Amino acid sequence: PVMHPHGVPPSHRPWQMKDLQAIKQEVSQAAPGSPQFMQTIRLAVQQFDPTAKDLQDLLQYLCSSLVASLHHQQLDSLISEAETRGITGYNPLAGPLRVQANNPQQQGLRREYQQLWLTAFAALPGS
Repeated sequence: PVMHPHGVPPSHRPWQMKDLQAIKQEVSQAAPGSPQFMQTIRLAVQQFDPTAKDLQDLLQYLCSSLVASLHHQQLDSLISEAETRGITGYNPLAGPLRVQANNPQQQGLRREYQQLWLTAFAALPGS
């Protein structure tokens, strides 16, 4: 998660088990990508403002190995398409995209990465 308190520099902190547990229990048996699943995960992304790495960890914790593999493939395609368009806050001469999306200071890029990560669930059967 990225902590961005008012008027102080942002910083990354690791996921805490109690936070992950609450997300998993709220999702319960809702199919990945379903309206109930997305309603919960959208709120989790807002509350914890996760980096790209944090989102990989959340996907791995919440979903089966199969769903995670499908999501990985879909998001990789969406990222390639987004790079062709240009992405808010992404400088192609700086770090790898996913490194930049782990930089707490690059909030605009992280938020756009979050949107792509959420959108990748739409490719799954279920919804």
